[PDB]
Amino acid sequence: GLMQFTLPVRLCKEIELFHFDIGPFENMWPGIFVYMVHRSCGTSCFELEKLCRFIMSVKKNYRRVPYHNWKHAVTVAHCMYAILQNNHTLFTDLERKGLLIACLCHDLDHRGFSNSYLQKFDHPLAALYSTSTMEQHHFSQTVSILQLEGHNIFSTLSSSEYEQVLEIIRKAIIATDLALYFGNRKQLEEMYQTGSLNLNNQSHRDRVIGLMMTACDLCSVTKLWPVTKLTANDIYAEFWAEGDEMKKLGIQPIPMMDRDKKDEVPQGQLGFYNAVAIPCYTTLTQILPPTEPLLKACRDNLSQWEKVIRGEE
Ligand SMILES: COc1ccc(CN(Cc2nc3ccccc3c(=O)[nH]2)C(=O)Nc2ccc(C)cc2)cc1
Ligand SMILES: [Mg+2]
Ligand SMILES: [Zn+2]
Repeated sequence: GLMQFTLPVRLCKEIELFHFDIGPFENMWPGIFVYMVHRSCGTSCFELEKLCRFIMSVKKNYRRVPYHNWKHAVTVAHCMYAILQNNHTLFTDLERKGLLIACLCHDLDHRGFSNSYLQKFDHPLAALYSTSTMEQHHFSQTVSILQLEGHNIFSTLSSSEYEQVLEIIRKAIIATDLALYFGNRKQLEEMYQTGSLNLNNQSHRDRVIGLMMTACDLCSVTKLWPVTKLTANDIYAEFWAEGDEMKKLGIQPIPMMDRDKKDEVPQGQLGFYNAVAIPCYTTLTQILPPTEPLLKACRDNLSQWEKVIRGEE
């Protein structure tokens, strides 16, 4: 109860900034998450005995893939922490609790393959879940781990609060399906412009939380150039392995996943920043003004990719 987590000075200061990198020491990532839960939520939010056992079961159910791994889980939860801390009064006690856990769990048991590859392969999960295939799997795995003896970090919520938090986590994890992001952001764009956006409207909050999830999930592009550049290698390592597996099924992959088209990566990154990242953090900045540093960092990295193309690196 009187047992805080403390970080070294540099981490204690940098963890509050959006562009924080959690570092290469895996054994510090659980403590960093607990630290973020305590400052975001309270030292009372969760029984430390149960939280620590939940964290270690979640860690175990992430795989050793190049990008969709335990480091990504903690990276995405830190972005959510930074968003929640810079928007103190806009979120209920349940939402702060739910969303850090949703972020930690959002890619549970990822295999390093897209929903598309599962459908072309004809993977059992694609029969069980026809849309948002992996994302419905991630929420399933989350629920399973919550029901292991000693892992129910929500036990002390009331029956109705318990149902509200699981519902927040389900919508939050489904929203990480990038296919659903485009429509969600177009709707939020119209609602903000015509002036009908209303955060006391539950359907509206849902939409806003979904965009927050997309923004935390894409946060690779809001780091300092050397983190962004080195993370892009891990992402392409998964994508090119999936492209290889497509070729094995006798399907030419999209160039994004074809390791023979590495030359086209800089131009492919421009398309991604312009079609996905910039719009995401722009709409997010419009709704939650204090998330502007994410948009600023994203534009900086766009500019760095433009320099790669112009031969300057
Ligand atoms: C931040 O890290 C990242 C690393 C990789 C990626 C992969 N990526 C960029 C990309 N890279 C290529 C590479 C080679 C050849 C061709 C391409 C190509 O056409 N796309 C996308 O997601 N593109 C995209 C997706 C959706 C829309 C709507 C528009 C564009 C994205 C982000
Ligand atoms: Mg995912
Ligand atoms: Zn993710």
